[PDB]
Amino acid sequence: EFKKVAKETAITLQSYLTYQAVRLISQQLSETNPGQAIWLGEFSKRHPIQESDLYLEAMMLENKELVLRILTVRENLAEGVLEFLPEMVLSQIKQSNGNHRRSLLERLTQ
Amino acid sequence: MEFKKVAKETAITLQSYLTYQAVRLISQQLSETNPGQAIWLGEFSKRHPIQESDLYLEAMMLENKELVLRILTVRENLAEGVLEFLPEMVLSQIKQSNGNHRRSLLERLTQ
Amino acid sequence: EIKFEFD
Repeated sequence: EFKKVAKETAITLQSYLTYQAVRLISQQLSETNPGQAIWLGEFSKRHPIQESDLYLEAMMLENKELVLRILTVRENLAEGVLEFLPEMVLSQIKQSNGNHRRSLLERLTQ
Repeated sequence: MEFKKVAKETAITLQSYLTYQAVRLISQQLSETNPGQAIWLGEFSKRHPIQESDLYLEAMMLENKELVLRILTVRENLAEGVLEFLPEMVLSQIKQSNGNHRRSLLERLTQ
Repeated sequence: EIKFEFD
């Protein structure tokens, strides 16, 4: 029914998980080797994580070991998290919708 | 482990994303139904970071309440039409992207 | 285009 919106959302979710992976790894590094954490910091300024394949490719020219670590962590994160989201986001949207509705209608009064 | 924090952050981002995705579909219609409304929406979207779902909507309230209500409905329709298909599609896509990336780099080492 | 970005 909304296949083109599913496509775009999954693509985002992919990159978002890649992002979240870079974020765990960035925390480990900041402890383990400061040097690389700084590097990874500014790498992320020069390459937008939101276009993740382009990001990983650009990283290959610089730190192939990490590119590989990212791929593993992102898939793990995917496993732990994906199946939970459709109960979560739905019930969240519903809640949110409720609160916005109440709040809007109460402004019409007050 | 404890993938729970990451899940909370992901679900939030998704909520905001689907909101964005609704605002998108609505703006598509307005551009064809009420072009001024459409452009208003764009100019609003520039003043407000849409990825702050709630801030975005609370701000919208104060300016165009009919539209806010419409988004809340359109987003939730999208939410239902899309959510179940997501874990398959992403995990499958990740595996594939993972594949190509590994091959690409593991072969790049021989170059 | 309205853009979505993750902070």
